[PDB]
Amino acid sequence: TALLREVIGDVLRNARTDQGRTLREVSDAARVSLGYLSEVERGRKEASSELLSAICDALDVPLSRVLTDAGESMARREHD
Amino acid sequence: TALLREVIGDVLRNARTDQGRTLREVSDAARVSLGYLSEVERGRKEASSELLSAICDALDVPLSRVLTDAGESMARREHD
Repeated sequence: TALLREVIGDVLRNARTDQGRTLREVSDAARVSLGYLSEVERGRKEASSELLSAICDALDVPLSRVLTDAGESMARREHD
Repeated sequence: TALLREVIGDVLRNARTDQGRTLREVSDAARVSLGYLSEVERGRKEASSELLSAICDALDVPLSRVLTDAGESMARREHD
């Protein structure tokens, strides 16, 4: 039901707000438009692997942890 | 270093060959070209969330397990 990009987006949004960073700051660092980042966080735009890595780098979060956290969230959704 | 789509692709390829299925059988079930599926498995094409879900369904593998396994693999790559 829930799509990869929605569960990934929530993980990315939580990683950003857990450092009090704005869409502007992360999008500047990742070299993407603010509106594109917002839509990725809301699960309405697919982020390329290259952009995902750029966002993880801007947030100092390992992509491994993004994937594991997304999998745990997706397992919760499947279980509900 | 390693891109999300390369680690995801290996997980998808392993899920397919662990059931002895061909690219043709999974691509027919997922309604994508054989060449597109092959390139997704090799990590050279990004799979949309919709196509990823269609591949997981064709393989009876939960997307949660694909994400967790990809995260464990990516953690190995980061650790090396």
